[PDB]
Amino acid sequence: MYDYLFKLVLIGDSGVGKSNLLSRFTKNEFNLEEFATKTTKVEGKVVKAQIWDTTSAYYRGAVGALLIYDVTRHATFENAARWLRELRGHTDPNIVVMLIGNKCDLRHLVAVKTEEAKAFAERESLYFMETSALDATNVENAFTEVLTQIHKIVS
Ligand SMILES: Nc1nc2c(ncn2[C@@H]2O[C@H](COP(=O)(O)OP(=O)(O)O)[C@@H](O)[C@H]2O)c(=O)[nH]1
Ligand SMILES: [Mg+2]
Repeated sequence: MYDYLFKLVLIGDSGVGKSNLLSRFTKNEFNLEEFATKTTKVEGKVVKAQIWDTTSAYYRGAVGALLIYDVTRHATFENAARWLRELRGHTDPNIVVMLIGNKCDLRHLVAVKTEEAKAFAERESLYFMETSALDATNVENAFTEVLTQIHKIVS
């Protein structure tokens, strides 16, 4: 069956691409108009990720999280702070967190610049990569580095 059942959660404001980050990783499908499962071999061991996407029951058990904002809407990145506050009051301290700037294929509507976000993420000690669920930029290995950082910690 599997070796680990890693629970991940997805948080972000309305319409930053959470649902499509989930369907792009789990199903390779992107919808131009809740918990998903994938199983992958992280460092030999089979891992079955249960990936939640929108309250105690939401967070509890989560070994990992992806804080997602929308590159073209600066207000959704400002709210990464209130989100990080809610996350940390509900999960184990040593949860793997990755700041995610999605819709990075809208290169000319970027309202949140990378070094801005790389600065906040290093202050709050997060991992960070910009993604596109539309054309699958960095979707896969983002999830596989969250799940690989978690496997690092549990051994
Ligand atoms: N350009 C672009 N648009 C995206 C991307 N991901 C999601 N969207 C758009 O965001 C809208 C809804 O995103 P959704 O995943 O439902 O938002 P959620 O509420 O955060 O889950 C859809 O019309 C998508 O076209 C992306 O990677 N690139
Ligand atoms: Mg959603």
